[PDB]
Amino acid sequence: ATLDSEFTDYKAMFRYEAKVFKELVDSVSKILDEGLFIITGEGLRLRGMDPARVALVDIEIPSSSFFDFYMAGDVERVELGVNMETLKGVVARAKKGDQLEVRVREDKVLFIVESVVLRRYLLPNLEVIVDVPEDISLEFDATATVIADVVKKTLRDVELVGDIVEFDAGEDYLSIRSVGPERRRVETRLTRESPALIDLEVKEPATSRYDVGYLKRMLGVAKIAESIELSFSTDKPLKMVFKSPDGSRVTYLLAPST
Repeated sequence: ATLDSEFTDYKAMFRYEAKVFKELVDSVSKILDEGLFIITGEGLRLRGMDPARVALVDIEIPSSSFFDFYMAGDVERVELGVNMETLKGVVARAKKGDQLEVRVREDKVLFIVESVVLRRYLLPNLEVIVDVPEDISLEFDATATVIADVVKKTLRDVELVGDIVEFDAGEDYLSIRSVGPERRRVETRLTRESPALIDLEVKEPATSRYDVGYLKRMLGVAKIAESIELSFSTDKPLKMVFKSPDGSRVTYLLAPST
């Protein structure tokens, strides 16, 4: 027994901003149908690949980013398996200042959303298969921090004229461009004089192509961060990291079009 008198069969609980959680959920739903969240003393983590193994999403909310957070004493790790379409339903109404509370046991997951009304949901805790790529030294030849709205608008424009986007980094610039025969070719060239280019480090030149449809879906989460940290190498995966001011983090990995 604990000094808590409410919800004493649950193994973990947290409280968080429902609107930010809705944005984190949506970011995952672009990649995964079902996700396995893990709750530990460090906070909340999810990582998984889509079925084609072409894209990955990784969510981290440090325990210090939560309004409240605790785990039962006999437990180091608590899994939360959930379908992302169902979870969007739970937090669909969310506005600024609405709080979400989540309590987790092995067989069930309680969600309480404080919105216009108090919404309560009780979900089964799903068994979810996690697939992740092999853990190796991923080397990135090129890294750039860019204002996220500029990347999103670039991808919008590229998609007008083709379905592949090329990232071209030289020593002192980053070019994002459409390819293929439709005209005019769209090109956003950033240099260290561009306000949009916060930082650029290029170890070696890198040129890679990616599915713009997929990247566009990924940039849906741009409204959680002012800037995006991009990393890539020639004919290797692009990594994109969105760092929220509250400390939560969304990372994506996207395999190249070859």
